[PDB]
Amino acid sequence: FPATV
Amino acid sequence: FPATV
Amino acid sequence: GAMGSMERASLIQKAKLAEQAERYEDMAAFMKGAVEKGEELSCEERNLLSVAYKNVVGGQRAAWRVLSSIEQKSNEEGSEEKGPEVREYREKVETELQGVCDTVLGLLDSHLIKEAGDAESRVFYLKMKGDYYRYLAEVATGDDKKRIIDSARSAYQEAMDISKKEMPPTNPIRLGLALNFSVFHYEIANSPEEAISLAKTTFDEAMADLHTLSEDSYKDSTLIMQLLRDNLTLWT
Amino acid sequence: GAMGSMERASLIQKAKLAEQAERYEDMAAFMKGAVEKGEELSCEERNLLSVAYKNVVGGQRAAWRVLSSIEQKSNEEGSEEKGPEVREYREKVETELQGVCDTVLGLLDSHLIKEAGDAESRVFYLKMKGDYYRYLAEVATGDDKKRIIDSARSAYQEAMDISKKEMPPTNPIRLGLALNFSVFHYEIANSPEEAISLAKTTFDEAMADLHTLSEDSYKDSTLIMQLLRDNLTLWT
Ligand SMILES: COc1ccc(C[C@H](C)CN)c2cc(C(=N)N)sc12
Ligand SMILES: COc1ccc(C[C@H](C)CN)c2cc(C(=N)N)sc12
Ligand SMILES: [Mg+2]
Ligand SMILES: [Mg+2]
Ligand SMILES: [Mg+2]
Ligand SMILES: [Mg+2]
Repeated sequence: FPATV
Repeated sequence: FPATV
Repeated sequence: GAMGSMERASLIQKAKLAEQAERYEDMAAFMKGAVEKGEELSCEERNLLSVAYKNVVGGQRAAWRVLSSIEQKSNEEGSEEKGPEVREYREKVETELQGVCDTVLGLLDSHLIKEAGDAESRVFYLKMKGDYYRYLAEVATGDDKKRIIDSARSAYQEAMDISKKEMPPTNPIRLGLALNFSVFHYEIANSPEEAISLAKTTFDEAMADLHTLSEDSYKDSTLIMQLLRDNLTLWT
Repeated sequence: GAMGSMERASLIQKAKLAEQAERYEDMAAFMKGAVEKGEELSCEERNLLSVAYKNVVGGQRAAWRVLSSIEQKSNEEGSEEKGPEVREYREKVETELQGVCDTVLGLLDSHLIKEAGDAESRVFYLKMKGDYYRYLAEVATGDDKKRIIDSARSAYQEAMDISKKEMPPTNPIRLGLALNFSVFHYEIANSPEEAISLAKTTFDEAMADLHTLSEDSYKDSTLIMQLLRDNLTLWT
């Protein structure tokens, strides 16, 4: 999965 | 801590 | 509210203890109690709220993805029928996830967003609104799916519009918003080109503003810039 | 019982799904429901029960130790008074941990142990009884502390007596029992010499019986033997 914050 | 199972 | 009898300061203190103990459900319950005291949240308090719920919903999302994968395989051609149980349990986790998202969105609507006037609070809360509508969108399938997606987009867009007018391009809230809105474009809105364009423009505009920062602010901003780069590498 | 309307087989299936999703609280609730159907548990089912509750209580114990450490530091000389909150929250986690232990012990007493006649089931359940009394002992401070410790010892001892008469020295249940009873001696009963003696004798008697085993049984037994050795290295 792509990075989120 | 020591190992337990 | 089960936290209605506890002092605000004690709820905040216990949220910090729960974090140290990796008790994120407790942390979230304490911070919900603190929000429900009705006072605005300081910067640290806002981040305690978001950390708590992000960890809770993150575990739910990870579990939902495991179960959804198993369910997809249980319905492929040639697979042995195993009954309703996989769907039922995936639905149970999904309903709990939706309940957490509805709780967070409820706190934002009653009444965190309407009292948030400074950019650092208002952008933070609108990013959260977009994030939790995005989590709802990840599991949505009914008549309201497009409206859920558009609610995420609308919140992210308002946050973006404020952030571009009121915050420097290296502001970590602005960077994290852009990171997450870019992921929304890629994974929810079927807009990979928009996702890549947003991540690249955000990265490049932040790079050009790093020279204005102290050492500690530089570390904060470059951490998120690396996540933008990580996503661009994954997508190109 | 909230699981009373679900089929036994469906509870077992959902426990396995919960494990894959790392949803151990759900796993434990499903397995409690399965036990409460009143039928004896197969070997795999017994291990699903133990895995679920071990993961739940393990998280509670880790959190309790973090909070207890913070509480100890809050009461040292020169420390700033921070109010009742650390103690209250440690007590909250402790009460939840005790509730999980009481639930497990309740399942064992109603009615898993009394129906367990084969060594592999009866030793397993008595080991569990000792383990969950040991977790109660880790947090116990009142008039009943010595009785809690003795309840752990008594259960472990009955399990040991059966295991030595009915199981080979390499049996993984027997090995894990001895590992855990050794830890009870070291960390609960203030008996480090007994802990070391038990771990060493168990290891050496298992070593001498490995020649009788298949490849797969050898792997099962040597895994636990390595834990005995790990503890002996820590203690000597
Ligand atoms: C932007 O996020 C934060 C900024 C500052 C703090 C620290 C506070 C001001 C005193 N040190 C803080 C603490 C967090 C946590 N407990 N996870 S997030 C966070
Ligand atoms: C001694 O522990 C086990 C023995 C055998 C199995 C497998 C079963 C027989 C079919 N493969 C089993 C599964 C476990 C789990 N889900 N954690 S524990 C465990
Ligand atoms: Mg007050
Ligand atoms: Mg634009
Ligand atoms: Mg039936
Ligand atoms: Mg002896």
